Amino acid sequence: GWVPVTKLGRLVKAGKITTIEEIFLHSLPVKEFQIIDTLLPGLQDEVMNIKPVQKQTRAGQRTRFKAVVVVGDSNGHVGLGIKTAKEVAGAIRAGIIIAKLSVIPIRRGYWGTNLGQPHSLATKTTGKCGSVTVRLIPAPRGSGIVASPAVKKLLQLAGVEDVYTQSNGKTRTLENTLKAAFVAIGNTYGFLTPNLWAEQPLPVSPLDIYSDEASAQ
Amino acid sequence: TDDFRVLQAVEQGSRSHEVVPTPLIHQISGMRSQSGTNRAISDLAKLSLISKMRNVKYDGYRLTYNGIDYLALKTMLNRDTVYSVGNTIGVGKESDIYKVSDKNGNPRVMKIHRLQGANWMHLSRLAANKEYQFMSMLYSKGFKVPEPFDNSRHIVVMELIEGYPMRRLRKHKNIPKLYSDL
Repeated sequence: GWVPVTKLGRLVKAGKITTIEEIFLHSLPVKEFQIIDTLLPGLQDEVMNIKPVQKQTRAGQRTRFKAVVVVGDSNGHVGLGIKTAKEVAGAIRAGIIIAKLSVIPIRRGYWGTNLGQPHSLATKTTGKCGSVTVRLIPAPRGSGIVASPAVKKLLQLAGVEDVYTQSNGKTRTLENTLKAAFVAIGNTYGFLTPNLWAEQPLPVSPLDIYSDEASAQ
Repeated sequence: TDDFRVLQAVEQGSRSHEVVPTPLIHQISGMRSQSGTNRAISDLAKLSLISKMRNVKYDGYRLTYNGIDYLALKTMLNRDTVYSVGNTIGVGKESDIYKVSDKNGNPRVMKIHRLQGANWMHLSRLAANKEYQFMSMLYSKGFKVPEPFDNSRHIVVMELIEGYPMRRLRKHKNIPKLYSDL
């Protein structure tokens, strides 16, 4: 049994929040991966890289392991986590955890018409990390993912079906590339379109409707 | 010739830096493959001619007193000296004295000097050179003294002399001339 320590966490444990769309709606900082695990039960991780790094720690040459892990729904919820640890499997597990924490949604949209489900993205987007820039362009239906297999796998863990990609910079260093692609798919909920010009009233948080609950006793 | 020449090369691969790593003994030798260098260093270490200092992220090779004198023997192969080694007469403080023999068969005296990494070797070298020059000064002035053959960098090889100390000498017949002499 998991006990929370945060009042977001004991809201999530109380069954008072159903989806993460409240948390995504209210820009909340998450600090409990159990929230992500209880709200994304069909969240499927995948390791991207495990690599031994040789440390020099207080006259000791040792071997730790850098694990770059991506978690991701088959719908539009992605997460990236990079972790160095003394063991392989501990680095795997804590990289999974860090990817559970940094889950962001995506806005996958249409190309051209308005039929069925959104398959491609909704606009062009761009992410940068290091010198790696990744540019995402919408694609017609059934065109696959034109991307390098790391980036392609990070997009397959998003439910992005159709996208053209172009990069620039030294894309050899794959963690800069995955971070830049992660920024590019995070910025899709960041570009204001005319179909979202409609003024909306500000809804209240769960922090005050459920303020009498979930307080530290 | 060749193995002694490469051992002279790693002897000359000592007067470059401090405690010498593995790839410098790989490359100063300039030999063909991993075979000759690594199996030579292992033959050194198993005969205690070299030692391993592993200071963090840094392999290095520590020469003890053992794997030097061969080169001196090679240095004395150059200068017509000793072929057979070993008969202990006298273990002194700053030298160990042995009775040896040449290819010619005459017995000689081998004073090895042990006075690490550079300074034991180098101070034995300075001691041997200083004593060789003092012997040269005594023989140049004309003092009756043993004749030096060579000073193989830190091991002095000289002649043997048929003498016995005066504590076991009762007297001679010409005592006042011996007093005038002394």
